[PDB]
Amino acid sequence: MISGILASPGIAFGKALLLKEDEIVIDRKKISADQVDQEVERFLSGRAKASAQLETIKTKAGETFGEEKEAIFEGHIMLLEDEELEQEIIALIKDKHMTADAAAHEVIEGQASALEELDDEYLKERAADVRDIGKRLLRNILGLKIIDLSAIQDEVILVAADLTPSETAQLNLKKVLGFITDAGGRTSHTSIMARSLELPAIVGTGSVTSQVKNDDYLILDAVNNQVYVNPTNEVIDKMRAVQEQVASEKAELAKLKDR
Repeated sequence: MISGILASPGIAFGKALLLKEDEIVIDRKKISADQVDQEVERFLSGRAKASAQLETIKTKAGETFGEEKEAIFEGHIMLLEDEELEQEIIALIKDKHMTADAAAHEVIEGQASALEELDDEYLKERAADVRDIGKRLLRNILGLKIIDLSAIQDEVILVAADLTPSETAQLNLKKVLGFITDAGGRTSHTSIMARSLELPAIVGTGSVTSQVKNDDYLILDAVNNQVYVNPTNEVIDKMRAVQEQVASEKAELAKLKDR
């Protein structure tokens, strides 16, 4: 009874992989000139590893999807390295006595909102992607661990409310059998990679992420635009025969000669 937008046709079986993240909380406490020096080291030093980690992902986007996607990530890194934005963030900490996480959010607050004022798909989408650059920085400033999605060792379905271009660029396509998320479906980066790879996919899940837990057994039919949650063995057996019968029918052509 879950009808999504159907991004690609096909049928797949696997466990539901739910991605859970800890919410990021900003501290609104004002520090004294005694701890301001520490903010500069964490901010200045944070950019040191952040630039290195993000820089590695840029190559993955170019070697995984080609230079077509590398150009989008290359521009985002320039913003982080802009000598102008760094000086402003530093001034807010010393001028307004704000923490590095709090001061950084102020700059990002206008960079993201400013891009939303433009009515271009690239500039507008850049607004969401730019917010991601600041969101990751916040997780680094507080020392929050990052989930490494490229370390998956079990073949299962990927389920998430939404994926950011950075997470998709470093995603492992060999261990994921499909993508099912709760994205509106308008220019969704996840759906775009799916169409290029022709793998089955869906995005209009609505609220499945709030109704499924990790390890749930799900069947993606990508045919009638419906997903089954907690299906009985009788249902699985029926789809296993008809679904596999389709794949076996195509193998008969290449088994003999040309028929």
